[PDB]
Amino acid sequence: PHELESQFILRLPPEYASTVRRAVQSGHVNLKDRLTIELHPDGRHGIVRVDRVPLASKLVDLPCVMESLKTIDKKTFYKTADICQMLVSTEKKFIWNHGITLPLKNVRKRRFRKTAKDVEKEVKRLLSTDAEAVSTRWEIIAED
Amino acid sequence: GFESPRPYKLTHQVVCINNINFQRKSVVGFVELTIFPTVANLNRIKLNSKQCRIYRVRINDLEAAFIYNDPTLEVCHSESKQRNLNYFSNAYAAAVSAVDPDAGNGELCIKVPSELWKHVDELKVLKIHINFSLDQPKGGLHFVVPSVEGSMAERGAHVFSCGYQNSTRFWFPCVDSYSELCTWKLEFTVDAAMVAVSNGDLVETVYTHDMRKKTFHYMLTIPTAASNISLAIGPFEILVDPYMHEVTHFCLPQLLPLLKHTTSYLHEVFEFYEEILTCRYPYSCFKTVFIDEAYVEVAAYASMSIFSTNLLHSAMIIDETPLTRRCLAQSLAQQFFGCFISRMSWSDEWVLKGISGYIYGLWMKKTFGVNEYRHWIKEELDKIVAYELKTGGVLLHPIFNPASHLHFSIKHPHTLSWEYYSMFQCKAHLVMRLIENRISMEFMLQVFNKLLSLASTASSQKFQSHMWSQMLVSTSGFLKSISNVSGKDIQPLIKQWVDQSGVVKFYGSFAFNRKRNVLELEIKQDYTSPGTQKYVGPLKVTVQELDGSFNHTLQIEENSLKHDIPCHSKSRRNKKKKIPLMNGEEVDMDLSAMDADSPLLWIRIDPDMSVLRKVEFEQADFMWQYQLRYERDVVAQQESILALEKFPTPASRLALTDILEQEQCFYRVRMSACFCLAKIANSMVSTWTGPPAMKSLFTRMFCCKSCPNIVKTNNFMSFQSYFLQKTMPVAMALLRDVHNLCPKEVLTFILDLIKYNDNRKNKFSDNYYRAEMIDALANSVTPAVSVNNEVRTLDNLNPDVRLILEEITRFLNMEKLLPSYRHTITVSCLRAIRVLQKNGHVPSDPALFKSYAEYGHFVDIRIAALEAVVDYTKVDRSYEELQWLLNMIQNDPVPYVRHKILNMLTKNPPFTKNMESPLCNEALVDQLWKLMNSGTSHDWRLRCGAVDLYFTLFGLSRPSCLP
Amino acid sequence: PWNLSNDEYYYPKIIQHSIPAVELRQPFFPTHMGPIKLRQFHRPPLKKYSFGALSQPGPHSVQPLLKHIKKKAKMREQERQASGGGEMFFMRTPQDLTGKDGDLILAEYSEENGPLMMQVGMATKIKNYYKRKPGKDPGAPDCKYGETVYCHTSPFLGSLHPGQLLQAFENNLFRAPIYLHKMPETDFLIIRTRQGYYIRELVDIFVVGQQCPLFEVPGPNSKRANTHIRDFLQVFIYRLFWKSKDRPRRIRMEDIKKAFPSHSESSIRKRLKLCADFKRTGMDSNWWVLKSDFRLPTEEEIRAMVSPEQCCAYYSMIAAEQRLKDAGDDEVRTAPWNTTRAFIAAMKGKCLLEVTGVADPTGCGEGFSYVKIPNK
Repeated sequence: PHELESQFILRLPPEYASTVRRAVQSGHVNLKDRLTIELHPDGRHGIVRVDRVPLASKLVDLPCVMESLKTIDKKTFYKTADICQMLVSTEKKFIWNHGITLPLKNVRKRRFRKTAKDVEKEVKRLLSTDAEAVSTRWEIIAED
Repeated sequence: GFESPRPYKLTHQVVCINNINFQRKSVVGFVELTIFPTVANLNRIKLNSKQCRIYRVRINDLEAAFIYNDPTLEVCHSESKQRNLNYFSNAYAAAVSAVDPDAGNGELCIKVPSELWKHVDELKVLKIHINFSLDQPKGGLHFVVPSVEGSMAERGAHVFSCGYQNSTRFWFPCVDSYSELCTWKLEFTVDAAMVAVSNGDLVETVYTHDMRKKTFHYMLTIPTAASNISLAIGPFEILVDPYMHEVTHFCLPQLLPLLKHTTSYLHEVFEFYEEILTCRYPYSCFKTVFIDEAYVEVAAYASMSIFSTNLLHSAMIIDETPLTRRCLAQSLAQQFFGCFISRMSWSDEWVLKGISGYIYGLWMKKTFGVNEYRHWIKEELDKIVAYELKTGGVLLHPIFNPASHLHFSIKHPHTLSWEYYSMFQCKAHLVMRLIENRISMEFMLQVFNKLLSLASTASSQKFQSHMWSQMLVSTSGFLKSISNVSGKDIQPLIKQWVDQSGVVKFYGSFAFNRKRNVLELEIKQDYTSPGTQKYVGPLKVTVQELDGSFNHTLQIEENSLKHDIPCHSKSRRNKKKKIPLMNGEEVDMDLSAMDADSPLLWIRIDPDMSVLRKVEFEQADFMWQYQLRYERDVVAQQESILALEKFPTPASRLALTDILEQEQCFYRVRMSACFCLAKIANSMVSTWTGPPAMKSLFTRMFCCKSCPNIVKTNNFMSFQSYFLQKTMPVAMALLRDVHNLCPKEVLTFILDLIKYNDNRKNKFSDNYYRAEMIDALANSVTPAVSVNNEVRTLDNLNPDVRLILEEITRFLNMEKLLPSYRHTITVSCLRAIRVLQKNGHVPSDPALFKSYAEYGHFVDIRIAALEAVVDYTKVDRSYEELQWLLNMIQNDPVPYVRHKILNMLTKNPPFTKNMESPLCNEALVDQLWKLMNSGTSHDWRLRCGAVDLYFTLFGLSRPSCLP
Repeated sequence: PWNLSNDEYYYPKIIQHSIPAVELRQPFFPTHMGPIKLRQFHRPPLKKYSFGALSQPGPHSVQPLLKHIKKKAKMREQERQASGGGEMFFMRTPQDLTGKDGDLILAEYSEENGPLMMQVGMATKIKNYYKRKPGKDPGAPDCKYGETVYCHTSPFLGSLHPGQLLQAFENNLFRAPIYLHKMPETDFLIIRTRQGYYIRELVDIFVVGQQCPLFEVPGPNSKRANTHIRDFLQVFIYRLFWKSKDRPRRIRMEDIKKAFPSHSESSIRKRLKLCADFKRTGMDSNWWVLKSDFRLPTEEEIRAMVSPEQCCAYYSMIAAEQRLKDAGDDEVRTAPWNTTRAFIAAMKGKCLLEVTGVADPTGCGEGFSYVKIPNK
């Protein structure tokens, strides 16, 4: 079978980003030894090791949706993957408010329309507790 | 991948021609080939040669021994008593396959000398120098030598290479296949007052030491086949094209102004074919030669085209400008895709013929409009469905018999019937239009550009065919290039319309369900006829309802019969609103004839002609009248005209009369509505109210306002009312009264059209309009009432026919003093005299037509007179006229006339196989078997015509009228 | 001697997806999306592998892929020059749609949830609309990507200024103005697969403005919606019959029940009723064999049954159904069936749109709102 590839964006500190960029544009396999990525079983924490120097990482959710688009002639572009996550290196904490481009900053707060009436999972847990019970008493309340 | 059937590879060929003697009809020359053996122990080398006397052959300047035998000279033995045609077709196919260069074979077998075997085993070059002589050629080179005295340039004598497909073996020894590409060096030593035109570019022209002859040196660095090499030697008037400067036009002497006017359009054809494809013209020059007594009307070779002079017209000649224009266009299309990109086998010929015909149709679309394109595509499709339902079917891309339903073998081009060859090219370009329908036109032009670009990168290498075979296209390579550019493969469409050899027949009938508001179509196929096949794909249908025009796709599987499609509202009959059409416009329709319960105005099954089909739809007559009036498609207007002949109601007369009065209708629809109105008027006699049909309309459109019976003086500058004016009396003469005689109101009208004709004021000639007037006079002739077989003399002539006979006598005699453009009035008057002889008016005597069928007349007069003699010998069962025609087939100077006599005697045969006739001797069977076997051995087109004539007369089995 | 075809009275006046996309292959076009997969629509989380090299916990080296990129580009140029040098079609396999080769750009979206969005494997074009200056103009400012077209009539809602070039994504789904920005100096692109991590740099990232929809998203329980569900199930059933190796082609029902688990089995048996029959006993037992009189449709007929853009419109409808369902009339107006109907009706000139409203995907004055207002 075929499994859709999973692309994400890696953001590094600027000096380490310059060393990683120089090693990528060089093209040797020396970069392979220099750059490693260890993702912790939390799922939202990691180490990126640049030149064997550990950096602390967080996998965050991006507010917009990006899409990688490949081309052969630079006139027709084929969508290859959807990017929604970034492993910035240096829950509410795992949500990034800004977008990658310069015009998109504070997009989640300002350029996103918010419509409102985790919570569903809590309601399911409450229903399960009511089922495991015997007698349930309920009242919409006031200030108390 | 191309692997040669020959064990050698030919690199270069020198063709030198000396001593072209026009009095003795003789050429001398040599040929030097440069072959590289690909297999060791080559021993014999097999080349192609017909009619050339081979003097000596030297291989690497060592004397070699050759043996010549041609099995196609006498196909079957003289002392075999077989007389069936299947025996001759198998023997003729085996004989042509025994000289085939597409196998390893050939007619001249040269033995390599012994001392060169150590030169041939380790594969090194061999230079074969044959020198030959054509003593008096019966094929290949045609010598047109007129019998005026003077020098050969002063009398207008010329030579040209004639023939079709691989017929270059007829004038020099070669490897006469389309797959043996080599570079060429061509020298011709001609008279000093003559010019030698050939393929390549002329590098120099040196004089001889007496300065009485000069040698033309041509060089061809683009590797072409031997079959694309041509020659035209004559006293030609040279004209350089004032727009494109590598294009030279050659004509016969005294025809330079006609050449200037005729070949003035060709730069636009060049610009079109170089902008739809993106390759420039591949050859370094282009040469158009116009000659007399041509083989075909247009032949295309490498960097050269040979047309007949009968295409040359002046500025004041209309009705000939589009025909000559499209002959030039298809010669240029074959320059691109028959001569530069060549054929890999005899299969994959459909690819080249289809690409040539398809890009020529794109040229016709841009030049003459989309409506003329649709009319042309419909007439080609009707042609092929008529031919395939008549006899078997045309099989593009056979696999090697694959087609055993037809009396010849399709393994070689020189065994095909000529009608099969014509329908082959026709079906190839329609199947290419179908491939454009599946894979869009820009991807199609990208396919063609990819083929041309591979060929032009191949054309500049020097490697001897390591890369020169990229100039040869195949079917698998064409389908692979299509799959490369588009990502879709067309293998179901290729499997249905190429590999399978049949057309489909659709019988449709509808019923409108008022309750559920649906349209229940009923489409059934006739798949048990001999020419037909079963269609299982999708099918487009276009329904015009009151809310507009809607397209539906139907899936027509084998077990399918009823297709329920949904219908829209009828709220444009509640309010008067305009009904929107197939295009963006909308019109006011008179909805009084429509049914109250159904919204649908007309239905068209397969409107875009996306299959090779024949549709028989059963609409109601008001739906055919609405489709004739308000449709924006010319093929639907034509099919509604064709279907209105079965409904002679006065609403259909009003529909056709409104079509005839309507400018901004396509003119070829109105020209059909004339004949449809004539047929309808003949069918509703004893109901017709006023004057005869189209007469008041003719006086309203083309006559004076103050004088109704005097026609206006001729001004032919509109070109659509000219065609309608010259076609309306021809249809008006088919009117008949209750007594089955043409009325004296229409005959008098035609005679007044003839008398009051004044052409001193238009800038165009009158020959076609006057010729159509003679055709209208010939249409009015009804059969005479002979009593007791009374001899037809001058006193007991019809009082109607005496006026007609006086007019055609005046016209023919005035043509003898002031001739027309191509003796169009001679052809029309000979045709009218044959019409008067076919009825009992003029005595049935063929001596006039036998005097017009002599050699010195123009070729149109000759074929009209020979058509009259063929019709006479069919009706009068004349033995001596049939022997006259068969003798004229055997020894006539013009081979086109011989082919045309065999063609006309096949179309209008003197007897068929079912008839008992007095002309069914063993003598006639022996004459026609001798004409198939020997006698026609020099043309490859007379032999297939003789096979067609023997099939038409005696059938596929043993001639019955025999011991 | 001339035209003579009255053409002005009879006739008065493109996107090629990959072969995995036009064949609706199931990684790229899913048959069924659950609720947690509809909430993560076009935002796929980083899944943990169970088997593979990355499934073992620990540090993992990323691998540079610049010999791979230039080797694949040189190989594709050899393929193109061997095929005559014209433009070629390359995306014929799923392995052509990897990010490991070709010139990648990124495309960011301004709206959170657009009305239409491309699936993986689908193609789009970049058109540079350039309105010339009044009278003399130098020529379109040249751009690295896309082809230039001179637009007198603005494609979008506004009109172009004289001398203004605007790039745009153009496909069958939408048309949207894009704006080229340079990438940040810190961000790279990591393509992870089961075997390892791979790194590219990016240099070009477009910002995609508010989409102008060209395809109408159907509503829930619509006739077009149920027709697409039935046709998608039929196409999947035909492609399972084509994949069957048995000489009487035969499939199993619980393959279809694994693909479409929300479907009642009456609907699946309705699709299998014509074109198949159930064998209970003997050979082929508990299989749905193909009927012997039934001609299985060819590949182009199956492609003509369902289009990929219809699948994208259906996915937009069911994702918006989930978001509305989770959030308990203003929100209903912002549903893509309403907004796509409003915009396409405004483009025919049926009605007008209030450009300031609540369907505004920004939530501020920027951006349009596609909800119908009467033209009176």
